[PDB]
Amino acid sequence: VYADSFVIRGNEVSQIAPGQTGNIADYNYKLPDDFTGCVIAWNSNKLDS
Amino acid sequence: QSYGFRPTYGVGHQPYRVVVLSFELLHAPATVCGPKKSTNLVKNKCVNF
Amino acid sequence: RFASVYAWNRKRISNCVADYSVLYNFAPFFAFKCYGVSPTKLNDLCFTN
Repeated sequence: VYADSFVIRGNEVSQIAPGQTGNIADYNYKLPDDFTGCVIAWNSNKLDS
Repeated sequence: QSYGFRPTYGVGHQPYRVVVLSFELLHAPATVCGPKKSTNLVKNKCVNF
Repeated sequence: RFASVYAWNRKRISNCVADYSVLYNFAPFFAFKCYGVSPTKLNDLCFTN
């Protein structure tokens, strides 16, 4: 089991998914089409501001 | 480029914190297992394993 | 001065070269659900109107 940790813009949160391109998913981070696991995203504006 | 995050911006522009968990559910020796208690072995009998 | 729901203003789009990747900074975009034409594969298509 692996965990990967990072912070992004909220508008691009939906872009972390198989078969999705754009800006973050083409030059920064990519997921496989047959990925199995979970994702967990939550607001962090309280601290990183 | 930058990720200038300020409380002035609304939803979508606020930073979002994400963490992804990737699993390895495939036929291989086990390394991580849940909290269950094992029992004894019985043989030569119609049982469920 | 966006109009009300009962009197919705129709705007026609004519001959142009539309780049559907720069509008992302114009609004918070609480939701961006899209129908049969996927938003990802929206740059590589030609439409009648």
